Amino acid sequence: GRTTKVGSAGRFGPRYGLKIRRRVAAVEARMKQKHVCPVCGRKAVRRISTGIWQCQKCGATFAGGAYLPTTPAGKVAKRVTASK
Amino acid sequence: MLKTQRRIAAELLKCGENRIWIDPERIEDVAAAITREDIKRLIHDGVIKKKPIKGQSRARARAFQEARKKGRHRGPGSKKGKKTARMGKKEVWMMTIRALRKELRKLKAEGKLDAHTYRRLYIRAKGGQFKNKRQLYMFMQEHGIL
Amino acid sequence: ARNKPFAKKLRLAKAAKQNRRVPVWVIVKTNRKVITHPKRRHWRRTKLKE
Amino acid sequence: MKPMYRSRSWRRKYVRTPGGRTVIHFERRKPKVAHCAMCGRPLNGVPRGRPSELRKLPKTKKRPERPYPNLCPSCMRKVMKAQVRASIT
Amino acid sequence: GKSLIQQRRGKGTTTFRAPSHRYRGAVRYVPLNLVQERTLRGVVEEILHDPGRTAPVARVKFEDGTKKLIIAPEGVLVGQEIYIGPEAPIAIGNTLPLAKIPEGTYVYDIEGVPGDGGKYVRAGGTYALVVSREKDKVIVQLPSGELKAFNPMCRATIGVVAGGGRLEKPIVKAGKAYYIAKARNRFWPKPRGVKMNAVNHPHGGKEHHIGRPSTVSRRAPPGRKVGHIAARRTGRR
Amino acid sequence: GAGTAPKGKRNRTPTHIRCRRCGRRAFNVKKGYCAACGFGRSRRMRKYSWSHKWRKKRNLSY
RNA sequence: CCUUGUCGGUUAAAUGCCGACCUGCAUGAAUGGCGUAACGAGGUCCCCACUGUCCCCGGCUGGGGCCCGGCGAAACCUCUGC
RNA sequence: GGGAGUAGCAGCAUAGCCGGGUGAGAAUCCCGGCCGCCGUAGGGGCCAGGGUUCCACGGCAAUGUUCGUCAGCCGUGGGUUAGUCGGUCCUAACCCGACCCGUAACUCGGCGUCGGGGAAAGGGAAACGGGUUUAUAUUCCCGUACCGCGGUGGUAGGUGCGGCAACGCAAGCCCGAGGGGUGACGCCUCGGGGUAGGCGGACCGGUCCACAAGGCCGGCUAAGCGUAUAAGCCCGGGGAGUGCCGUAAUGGCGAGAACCGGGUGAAAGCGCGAAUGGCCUCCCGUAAGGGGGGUUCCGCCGAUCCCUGGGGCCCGUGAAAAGCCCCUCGGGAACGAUCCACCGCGACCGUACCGAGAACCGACACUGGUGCCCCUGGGUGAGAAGCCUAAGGCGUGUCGGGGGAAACCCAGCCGAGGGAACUCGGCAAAUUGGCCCCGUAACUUCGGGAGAAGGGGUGCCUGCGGGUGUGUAACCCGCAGGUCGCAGUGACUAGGGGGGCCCGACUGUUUAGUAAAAACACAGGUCCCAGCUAGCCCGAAAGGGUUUGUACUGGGGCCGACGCCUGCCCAGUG
RNA sequence: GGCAGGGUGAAGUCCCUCAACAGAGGGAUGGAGGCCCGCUAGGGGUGCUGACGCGCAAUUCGCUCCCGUGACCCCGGGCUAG
Ligand SMILES: [Zn+2]
Ligand SMILES: [Zn+2]
Ligand SMILES: [Zn+2]
Repeated sequence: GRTTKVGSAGRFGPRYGLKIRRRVAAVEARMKQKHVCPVCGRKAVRRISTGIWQCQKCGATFAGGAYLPTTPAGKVAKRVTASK
Repeated sequence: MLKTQRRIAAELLKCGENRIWIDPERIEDVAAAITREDIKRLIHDGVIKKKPIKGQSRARARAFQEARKKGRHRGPGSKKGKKTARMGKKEVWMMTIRALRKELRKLKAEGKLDAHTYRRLYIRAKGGQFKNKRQLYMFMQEHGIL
Repeated sequence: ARNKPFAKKLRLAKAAKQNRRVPVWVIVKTNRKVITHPKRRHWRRTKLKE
Repeated sequence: MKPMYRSRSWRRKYVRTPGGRTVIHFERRKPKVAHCAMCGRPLNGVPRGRPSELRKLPKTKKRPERPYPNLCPSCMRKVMKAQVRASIT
Repeated sequence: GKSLIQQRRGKGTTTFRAPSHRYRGAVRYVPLNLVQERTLRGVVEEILHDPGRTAPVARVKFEDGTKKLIIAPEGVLVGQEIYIGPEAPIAIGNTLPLAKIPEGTYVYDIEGVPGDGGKYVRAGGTYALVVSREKDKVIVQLPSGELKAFNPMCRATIGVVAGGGRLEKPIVKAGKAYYIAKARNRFWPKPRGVKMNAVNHPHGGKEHHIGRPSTVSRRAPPGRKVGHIAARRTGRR
Repeated sequence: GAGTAPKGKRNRTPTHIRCRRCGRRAFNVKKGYCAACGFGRSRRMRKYSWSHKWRKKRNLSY
């Protein structure tokens, strides 16, 4: 909001160093944005627990990644087994 | 030894042991009393009494509150806490915004506001523009809402 | 209120009764020989084995 | 205060007495409301209480008369409709 | 001398034992002697966090009524139907024998010998790839890179394990590591052997240095295997 | 330190209570056996040749 | 090690502190090397203020020490004692 | 025996005086008054532990750091009353036995299963108020209640209805089998409604004051039974986007908003319980006892107590089972309750007292420890701070008396002129200090540094104004004028600051009893073994730990946040 | 089972004015942290090299100093044995 460079890692203040603060901030920013649902198409999906994602509108609950709903290997497996 | 008498009298009179009074001219009659019945008789006859509670007055504090209401005792050398600790941060905002919203509904019910203008004013208030109803009304007047 | 077991209670009762001085007629009958015995116990000095 | 009442499962309450004592009374806590088996939404027409409280009620004051009283009405209607449509052939 | 931590762990004490009463039960498939040639159908009714697993688990209800836990694949939905058996389609979440799984498919939870319930490729974000089929063996590429042969009647499930990317984010604080270790009763915090006394470690002594090569033979006795055990090489590259 | 003050922590549950078989206060209440006679562990009595206590009880030489 | 090395700054006066020089008795790269904001009942040098720290010691307050009544031990002890 | 009629009976809570009494005997025991100490504990309640220390009468050889007529001491007799309180049920981590395996053997080591145990603060049927005893009471008595089992007699029902619906109803009995719910759960933060407690005014009845007004005391109502709204969820109608509705905040809507109506649903309040019951008070010979009175209204603050809903964080996900309510099936009988009224029965153990500067542990009537484990009125004030004070408790943190109290010591106050000349070293002491306004350097991982530094102001009285609010209710925020003092955060409370260098990144830990650190740990970096009947490990074996685990994993070493970097050598040892 | 009171103000959510190729500027909400002050309670033990040192005490007392929502403090039931 009112910070130039730090984001969610402004809770740290001075401590723990550049690399670590930057990485935490980036991971958390990409995680806390509302994602597209695979059942209804609306942007209403949030993380419940590590690996578990839920839509607020339709109530759809699915398993995914730790900090994002999808993974690269997951997309590849989907593509391949859609072929066969 | 009058400990027995004193303890029984306290339990009967629903008080403390140090608030019981025994007549110094009748200690021998009181020593002759070994039953709750006899202690009750002495209490009925006035040889053992309950002393009244003194009580702590509050008249000086009354006078202070009077003067503080009419404007004394509230200057800079009389304060010890931060202004935030004395007023509040969130409570002020709440009472402000609740007042504004109540007033806006009352107007829209009286008929003076249409829904579109009501909505835009609700949003301005939520955003923090006024800080009181006099400012709200000054804005409505400056504009053409009255 | 203080929650004792019954058997512990009975043992404490025996320890309580045990604790008194020699009777006077025993001293007389014995001609001042038996005048004290080995189990005078006071609750602040010597503790029992619960 | 006894240790059994230093335990925060007893919901203490202060009460003034006809003799002017102002004593503390202790009670156990109330269980929460019944929830639907499918959706986990709360149910209607089902009273809250401990077992002794529920045993001082008749049968028809404990649940609604309609069928499947363990389900919310939407889910109940789903079930009845599916039964119907499977009872066609 | 005195004992090492690795020797005290073998005794089986509370300081070292896993707290598995805290966990959800073990994860196994269904026995062959009850899924011989039936191709059972089930519905997913819950997805759960498991404290001893590193992967999320799913609760499947089968037709008879039996409920069971499975390791969840990336993408599986509550209310979805899965199939276990030989005539099950090739779809993320279904369990088939290796002889019925094409080449190029991504696979997890592979048995070592048929009927053993699942042994291989279980962690969050892992996957195996089917390489070759024959009539006597199926060759698979495991996440360590290694090629391994299985019996073609061994069962595996199709897809990727859920819970990947876990290590993309720093732990940051000592307290977070405290909680992460306490969850599975791992030895934490860890001491250094060079700052122990000589009675305690083969390293060890007041000048805080290893005074002999840290590479140790595969045939050394217990109490002496510390450092680099039977190392083929050491260093940067 | 290690002396007078830690002696105050002696109002917990006792290690040993009275024993049902032999009458001594030697029954370990967390483990469930007696440190003198073996009750709770042994159908037979605990008796060692290096010990003097049973000989004293029977007024025996060592 | 010679060592209070030499030059400069800080003082009326510097076996100290800081900065430079390099014959490094016997520095040096994960037995890590060089830096580093924030942090420290860590070690160390200086400036402002302050003071009985000192020049130079003085007067007051309570409790002991001293006399009176009562309870009443110990360490130590060859004999003695310019 | 000498030391010696000596030290100690001070320091952290310096407490007694006057009058009367008892008694052989009174600084030290009793009554009254004055003066004092504690007062988010030295007060109230109660575990473990102790075990009669509890009560009354009688005593003073010993104990009590003095005395003692006193006592937790001595003697003589007494005292603990339960269908509803706790234990007797359930499981947790864990333990044991049998079978089985091993051991030369065992009272030793294991073991899946079967069974049995395992919580006096976890889960878990049912009682409240008042009186009575020298000493027990939710246990005795009085009043008014509830639970379980078993009967008797009637009824609802079997064989009945109202609502579009959400739903509302007395809405059949016995035995068995499934299913659902509840039990049943973490940390942080916020709103709404209530209560205990407190405060202000009026009235009554009393009391303290030359008067005087004014101050102070009392002004009460349990379980149980009956009675309904709030949030939230829901049902009907209705039919929306250059948008409309709402919150402290996040939010909501053709996957059906606004708006009309409704249903279910807490803590509470109200009525009955219930009155010469409890409290206050007013007259008479005072033993029994006697007699008559009052028991009323508004308003404010309110929790750390109770209920109810929202939001946020986890590479971390925060018990289980008994028991209890509901539904559907299967098998039986023709009857018959989860409704009303009545009647009987309800075994065993604990229950006294302390709960700590004297009832526990420390050899003691020990400034330690166990337990600060649960709770606490008024004023100033941000405050459970410190200071004063009510209630309650104490004058026993158990020796006193003299003294214009010699030196000297312990703990404190002031000090002219100088201002670190003292000393290894500014050790110790001093200085600053609360709130409001102004203003704020280098350097920086851009978050900080920072309350940087530095400067002004602050009392009382008289009047004006603002915010929320229905309010001359209550809380909070500004202005002007007059006036006193050496001094207005006037006591209490309450930072001294700045600039260089070395080490360690930081919060954290350490040698109980001479070392708190530059030593340890830490996030992070990098190397090694291992595809599971593995790798590493315990053991005499049987068996076992990592493992309810499977390379984003498990084990083994070294460096130690972050930034810039990490050169050459495989002859030697491995 | 527990931790008075106060401060600072991270993400998230926005409002207004002037403009819109780009942007510029002013106001709020919200309540994170191994954050800050704090003899709240509790926990610890830096210095005086203070009192005591046949002690109140076989490791205590006082003044001063440190932590105080956390890798925190404490309790009942269990486990590891030379
Ligand atoms: Zn969706
Ligand atoms: Zn439902
Ligand atoms: Zn025995």
